[PDB]
This record gives sequence, structure tokens and C-alpha cells, in this order.
Amino acid sequence: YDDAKDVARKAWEMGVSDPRKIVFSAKIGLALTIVALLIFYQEPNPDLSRYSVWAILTVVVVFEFTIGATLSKGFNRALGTLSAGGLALGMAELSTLFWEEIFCTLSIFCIGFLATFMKLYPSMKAYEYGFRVFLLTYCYILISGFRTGQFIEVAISRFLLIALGAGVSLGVNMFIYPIWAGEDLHNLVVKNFMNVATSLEGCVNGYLRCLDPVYKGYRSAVESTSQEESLMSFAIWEPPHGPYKSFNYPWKNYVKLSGALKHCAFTVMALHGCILSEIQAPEERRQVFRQELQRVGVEGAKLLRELGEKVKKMEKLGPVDLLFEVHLAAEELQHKIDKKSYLLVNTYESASALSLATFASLLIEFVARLQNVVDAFKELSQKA
Amino acid sequence: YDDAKDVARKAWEMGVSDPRKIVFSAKIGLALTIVALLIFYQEPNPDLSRYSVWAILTVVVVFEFTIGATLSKGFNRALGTLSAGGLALGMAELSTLFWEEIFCTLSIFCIGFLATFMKLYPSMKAYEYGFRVFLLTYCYILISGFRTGQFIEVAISRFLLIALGAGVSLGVNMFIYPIWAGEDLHNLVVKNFMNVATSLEGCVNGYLRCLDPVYKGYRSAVESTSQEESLMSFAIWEPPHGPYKSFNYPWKNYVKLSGALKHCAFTVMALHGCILSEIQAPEERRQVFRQELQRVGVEGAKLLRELGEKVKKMEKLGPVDLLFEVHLAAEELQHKIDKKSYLLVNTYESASALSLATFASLLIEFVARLQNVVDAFKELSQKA
Repeated sequence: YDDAKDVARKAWEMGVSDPRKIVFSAKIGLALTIVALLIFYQEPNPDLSRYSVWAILTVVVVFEFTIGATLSKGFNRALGTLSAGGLALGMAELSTLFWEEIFCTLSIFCIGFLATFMKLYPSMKAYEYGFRVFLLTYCYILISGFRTGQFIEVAISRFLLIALGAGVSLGVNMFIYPIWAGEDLHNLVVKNFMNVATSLEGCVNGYLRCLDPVYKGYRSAVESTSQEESLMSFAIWEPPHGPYKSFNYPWKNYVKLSGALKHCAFTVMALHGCILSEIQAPEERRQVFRQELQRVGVEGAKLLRELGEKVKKMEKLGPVDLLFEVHLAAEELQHKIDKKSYLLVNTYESASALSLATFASLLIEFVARLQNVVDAFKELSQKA
Repeated sequence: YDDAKDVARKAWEMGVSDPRKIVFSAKIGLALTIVALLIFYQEPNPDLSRYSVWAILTVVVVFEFTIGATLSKGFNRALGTLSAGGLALGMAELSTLFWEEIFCTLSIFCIGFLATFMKLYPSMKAYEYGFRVFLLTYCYILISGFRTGQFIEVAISRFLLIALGAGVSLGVNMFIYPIWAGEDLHNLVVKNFMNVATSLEGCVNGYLRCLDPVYKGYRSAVESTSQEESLMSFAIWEPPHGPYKSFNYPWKNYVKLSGALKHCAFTVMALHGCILSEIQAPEERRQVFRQELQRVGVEGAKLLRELGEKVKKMEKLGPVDLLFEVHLAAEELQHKIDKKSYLLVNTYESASALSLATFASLLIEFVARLQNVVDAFKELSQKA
């Protein structure tokens, strides 16, 4: 019973935090019950209601979270289905022309074999639903057409059914509280700034706290380029929905600003590795560089926090001279290790000392990786 | 025409290199044409051939690359379909009992809404096909059952059709040249050793070559734990297929040995970052530590190469005292920087000079991360 409390809590916790799941499930439920209500109350005549399941099963099979996703995946499945339709109907008139059972058997071996590879090819890894709905539509059309004499009228009826289902699908998805895929990416390029500034602050302050929240911080930023590169495929399909003024919005720098950041979060990786490493500097020697090591972590996060606030607001005003206090912090960090360098050099009696030299110069590097981002965001600030 | 040559080459190159795609497409083609041949030549009577498309569309919808995947995903879809069947038939006898159009409309809004969340919950992210085939089977059964009087005989017929399709599906997938998901993971835990030993050798030898192949090396090992954790879900479903002697084979250390390796390939990340960093040691100063820096990279790869050859062979003989020459190499590397330490310490005139403190003590660390793996593989060598 206590475990079941969490399951209810899990739904509530993901619910109250993000009111985008409840609304999506409400939208799909509404679409399904509207199709069913239309079937039962407005089309009760059995003259032709069998195919009425096309109508409710197409709403279920083509309704997805983001307008871009629904629209592009509908386009790909429509190309697969219509290509199978044209090619299969050509093969169907042929396959009635005189040994047609054997010809129509080979005509499905060939399609299965050819479509399988282009499904399995490494490049076409996300265009897999298209190959499934093409291999699975060739087969259906071909069997039904070998069975029936004049298929094309029933094919016309099936298309208006899968246009009466998908019509309501797209309409309800786009008009009733839409969920775009453009601002699912503008709210993601600005999320990584927030969970990297803490990863920087976690790794600078976890190194010294003596006498994981960090591991979930920076691994989200790094593991998003495989995602933002998808949300860049979905983002091109939406209209200029609101602030995103014109068509051809540069959803190419949001994977470039998140590119220079994910490249700047490859020191915070090794910056964390120094605290997880089996060799690390002793407590008493870390706490001689306490100020400057904290000084970079303190100010270094403040900039990278408000670099996000320059994306969330997408402030068409400017990032003017951001890195002065991090440069000063890094410069006098190095000049601070110029005096107390004997704590870094003369087996293991010197392998542990010297890992304190490895953090100090994995943190100055992060200061240098931080000039690349501001330029990779200065292009995005102006032209976008 | 020249670009089209590559497309043919791409299929051939992925074909001749891996003869696992051609055989899979041949298997799916054979299944589809056998179902079609069975329909046309052995069941030509139209007394009942409409549902004969269940038979060919179920082979297409449930045939997958690995026996484990086909079998587990068939089990999940069967649970979804049979659960929708039992619950929907209960709702169907009720939904004929006396305002049943409105009750049967609400009975599909409720199912859509409830199933949407458990599809969208973060945990149930791979169990998404199950929720789609449950939401999409409740709907079909319920519409058809509201339409027809005594559905259960037609439901029995549909189940023997989707047992005459899936029967041939599983049979052809398992008997005609099977493709397991256990040895798709034993051949993957041993692949990461081969593309990390080169990443180590690339980053040690790319640092010095003056007077990307590495970036594809270690990023494959790190980006596989999200994959090997799936191949651990598929691996439990196969029988003891061959060498994997008994049931309950420990496919839990292959994600633990590949866990200690992916944890050892987090220095080779930062080891590479030092050559991509905007601050790096000068040429003339790198080539004073040329021998020992190469010495660790040379011998350090030789061990990690033959750690794989202790997995590919899965040699039930032993990894006896592997790390002696890497320990000596790391020990006298540190003792080599004990003499020539003035090249590491006394703004930027010393930020570049101390980048050698950070390669040499990002490479001694990799030697220490390498004791964890041999222990995390000594457990796997004995009990597996």
C-alpha cells in the first residue's frame, strides 16, 4: 500500500510539476471519444461502418506530443502509405493480368526484402516508422486487391476514412491547447545553463567540503545533443507560432549554442572526475587554495547562470563584456599558484600532491572554454 | 549517378562487413511470403479470408532482429492485447446491458486518458509499444463488439489468426539462422576494449605528433550503457543457447565489466580534452617527456587490448597479474617528472606550462582507474 502511494504520487508529482502530460492525455482521450461519438451517433447506418475502426485507430496511431512531431510523422507515414498505394495498385492491375498467385507471392517477397534494409540502414534509424507503414501497407493493399475485383473505390473510401480520422487528430492537436516543438527546444537550450552552473558549483564546492546531484547536472546537457538534433527536425514543421517571428527561424544555433555549451561541459566532466578519482589531493593542502578555487566557481557560475537568462528571455539587447570577473578570477588564480607551487612538486607521495595541480588547471581551462560560448551565442543573439 | 554509387556501396559495405542484415531481411521476406502463400494457395475459400490480412500484418508487426527482442516484445504486446480483451469483453457485455452509446463513449475516453499517462511516464519509456497496442486494442474490440452481437466467436477466430501469424513469425525467427541478443552483448562488451585501447593510444600519440578517429573511439564505449542495459532486458529471454551453459546466466556483469570500463574511459575523455583545450603545453616542452608519456600509452593499451581477448574468448583460465608493467610505467613516469619539474611551475606564460601537469596526472589516474576493472572482471571470470 505504501509503494502504491508513490505510484499515485509519481503521477501527481510529474503532473503538478509539468501540466503538459495531463493536457496531452486529455487531448488524445478527447480525439478518441469524438471519433467514437461520431461513429455511433452520426454514422449508425451499417450500410458502411466497418471501416469505422479506421477512423478511431488512426487517431490513436497518429497523435504525438508536439505539433512538429505529429505533423512530420503524419507526412512520412502518408508518403509511405501513398507510395505503397500507387506502386501496389500498379502491381495490382498487373497482378490480375495473366500464374498470378505466384507472381503476387514474389511481389511481396521482393517488397519485404528491399524495404527491410532501408529500414535497417544506420542512417535511416528514425525513419523506421515510415518503412514499417510502407512494408505493412503494400502487404494490406496487395492482399485485399488480389481478393477484390475493383479495389480503387474501396481504397478511396479507406483514404477518406483515414482522412476523417487524421483530420480530427491534427485539428484537436493543433487548435485545443497546442504543444509546440520549437519552445520545447528553447526551454531546453536554457535548461542546460541551469544544470551546468550547479555542476560547476557542485564540483568546485564538493572538492573542498570536508574537515549524485552533480552527476545528474552535467550529464543532462551532454546527453541532449542527440535530442536537440531531433527537436531541430520537428521544429521546422511549425508555423511562426508567436515570438518566433518569421519562417526559417534559426533552429540551428540552438543546437550550436547548446553545442558550444556541451563542449564547455567537457571540463566539468573531468572537473568532477578529479573528486571521484582514486588519487586526490589531501584535505590540508586543498584548503590553502580555498579562496581562489572558490572564487572561480562562484563567479564562473554567475555568468553561466545569466547566459541562460539571456536565452530564456532571448534578450535582443546584448551580452556586453560578460567575462571580466572570471578572467580576473582565473588570472589571479594562476598568480596564486605562482607563490605556493612547492605544494605541487618536489611514486604516490607526489602523485597525490600533484592532483591538486590537476584541478587548478582543469578549472582555468574551463575559463578558456567559456570564451567560445559567448561568441557562439553572440551570433545567435543578433541574427535570430 | 556518383552519389547513387555510394548508396549501393553503403548497402554493400554494411552488407559484406555484417552479414546479419541481409539474413534478417531474408527472414522477414520469407515469413511474409510464406504467410501470403499459405493464404492464397491453402486458404483460397472466401467462406473466411478477410481476416487474412491478420495473418500477414502480424508477421510484419512482430518480427524483430534478436530472438530476445521478438520474444519479449511479443509477450508484452500479447499481455496488452489480452488484457484489453478481457477488460473490453467485460465492458462489452456490460455495454450491451441497459444509454449504452454514451456509456460506450465514456468507456473509451476513460481508457484513452488512463493509458496515455502510463505511456508518458518517465519510467515506462520503452514499454510504450505495449501501451499503444493496449489503447489501440481496447478501441478495436469495443467498437467491433458494440457493432456485433456475439463477438466472442469472432474474437476467437482473430486470436487463432494472430496465432497463425505470430506462430510462423517466431518459428522462422528462431529456427532459420537465429540472431540472439546474448551474443549481441558479449560481442559488445568486448568491442569497447578495442575502441578504448586505440582511444588511449590515439590521445597519447596525438598529444605529441608535431614538430576524428579518437572521438569515435571512446564515445562508443560511453554511449553503450544505455544500450547494454537494454540488451540485458532482451538477454534474459533466450534459452541456454550454446556456450552460455545454464539458465540465469550473469548478464549483469557484462553491464558491470562494461561499467568499470566506461568508468575507466572517463579519463580518456579528459585525456583527449587536453589536446582539444584552448591551452596546451608547447611542442618543445612536450618532447622532453616523450618516452615515459609514450611508455604508459604503449603498455597501457596492450593490457586493455588483451582484457577484451579475455572476454571474447571468455577464458576460464585467468587474468593473472596483468598490471605490473603499467604500474612500473606509471611509477617511473612520476619519478621522471620529479627531476624535470621546473618545466611545470615557476597569467598565460604559466598556464600553458602547466598543462603538462595536467596530462601526466590525468594519465597516472587512468592507471589507477585500471585496477578497478580487473577486479570488476575477476568476479565475472570466475562465477560466469
